[PDB]
Amino acid sequence: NVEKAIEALKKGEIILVYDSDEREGETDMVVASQFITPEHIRIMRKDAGGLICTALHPDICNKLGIPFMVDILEFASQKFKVLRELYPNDIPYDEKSSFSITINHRKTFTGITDNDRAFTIKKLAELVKEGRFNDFGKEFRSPGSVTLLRAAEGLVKNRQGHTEMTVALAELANLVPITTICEMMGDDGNAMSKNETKRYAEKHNLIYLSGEEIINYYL
Amino acid sequence: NNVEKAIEALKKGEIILVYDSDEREGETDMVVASQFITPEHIRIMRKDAGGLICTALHPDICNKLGIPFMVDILEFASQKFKVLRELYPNDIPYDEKSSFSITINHRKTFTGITDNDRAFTIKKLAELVKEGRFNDFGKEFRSPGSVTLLRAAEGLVKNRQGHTEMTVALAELANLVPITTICEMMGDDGNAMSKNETKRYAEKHNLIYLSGEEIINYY
Ligand SMILES: O=C(CO)[C@H](O)[C@H](O)COP(=O)(O)O
Ligand SMILES: O=C(CO)[C@H](O)[C@H](O)COP(=O)(O)O
Ligand SMILES: [Ca+2]
Ligand SMILES: [Ca+2]
Ligand SMILES: [Ca+2]
Ligand SMILES: [Ca+2]
Ligand SMILES: [Zn+2]
Ligand SMILES: [Zn+2]
Ligand SMILES: [Zn+2]
Repeated sequence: NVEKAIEALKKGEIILVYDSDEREGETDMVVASQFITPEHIRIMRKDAGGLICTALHPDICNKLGIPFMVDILEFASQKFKVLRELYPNDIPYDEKSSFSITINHRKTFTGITDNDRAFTIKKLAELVKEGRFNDFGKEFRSPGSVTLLRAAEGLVKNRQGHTEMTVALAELANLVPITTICEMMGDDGNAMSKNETKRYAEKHNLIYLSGEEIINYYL
Repeated sequence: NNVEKAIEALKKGEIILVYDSDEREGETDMVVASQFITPEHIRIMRKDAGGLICTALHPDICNKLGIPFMVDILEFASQKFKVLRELYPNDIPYDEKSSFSITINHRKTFTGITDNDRAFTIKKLAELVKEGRFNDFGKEFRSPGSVTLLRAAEGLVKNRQGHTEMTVALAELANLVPITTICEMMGDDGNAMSKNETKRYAEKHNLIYLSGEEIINYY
């Protein structure tokens, strides 16, 4: 299943990845960011509906200098003490947020259109693939509409969220280790269930992959 | 005229459409009074609008809570994370500054992103403020989260004419807690939904549709 999913990712397709019944119990739509299109963004906002985020391998975040948003807030809590009252001290370690900064490519206007978000994401993967790390600040601004996620060091070895799982899968496909993901939301107000997302994959002929499968394959 | 109608709509917990200006974003946001938000509103916003789902707060509220603009948090944090410095939004195309603030989740939510969780977070925020329980902010919410907050400018539309100020302006005029939840309406072509298509939506679902100038003048 993993290998089949790698083939789909290499073709610029969206695949579906479920984490686990024990964790978020959620399914994310996933694309290799280097192949993102305005169409992917439209399908994600319409059919998934969660936040559209772009996950980056730890090595990339270290080269760009991108930290966890929690670390940015903790440092800033010195001046803005409310950020201290909002500390996420009640979240299980395994679920600690992968949230990083938000950005827009400077060439975008409002930054929120499908065209703008696909451009912002595609230009970021372009910059990273080409190794023009220093051009990051020249080309992008923060805050913005595209949320970046920082994957854990050692990926699925230390954290098993969609952030790690999907980046691990892009690494395994020999692609730039950056993915764009969006949680699938249901009409009952909760996350779409595993059976409901498996059903969506069958209808739209997309690959449905199990998180444990990626984890086992990678490890 | 239509402003009064829009006010009556907001008081009834309904959604209204607010277009800013051709000379600004040229976008239309679906808007609801946060004290009246429901999971169904979140679902209509993500499926039929599609942009980010943000919650705008009157500056007075922000001051009582100590909530700063995100750019200020990043500016201060740039002392530790240099990349932030190089990500400054010094070239924002449509206005002098962003209304972006911190993101939050109520501590009682699970993943924070579901319709049920996002409505719970926003409504509880509106209730806490309505009850003047500001000292409970940190006790009930954490950051980062899936709900993005926006800080309206001091003096509302007197100093900034964004959807952030305009909607907070309307809520105030309606004698409601000055906190709104807004989502940009996106088009199938990849650009923001056109003034025309947003009009067709409003007429089809009988929602009050307003323009920026009308709200500003009325305020
Ligand atoms: O929080 C999220 C988006 O912002 C989603 O859960 C997304 O799948 C990435 O998070 P995680 O790695 O914890 O699964
Ligand atoms: O940035 C945004 C995300 O919520 C939208 O533009 C929203 O309408 C608020 O921004 P503004 O006050 O500039 O119109
Ligand atoms: Ca998560
Ligand atoms: Ca804006
Ligand atoms: Ca201005
Ligand atoms: Ca009608
Ligand atoms: Zn997840
Ligand atoms: Zn706007
Ligand atoms: Zn209708």
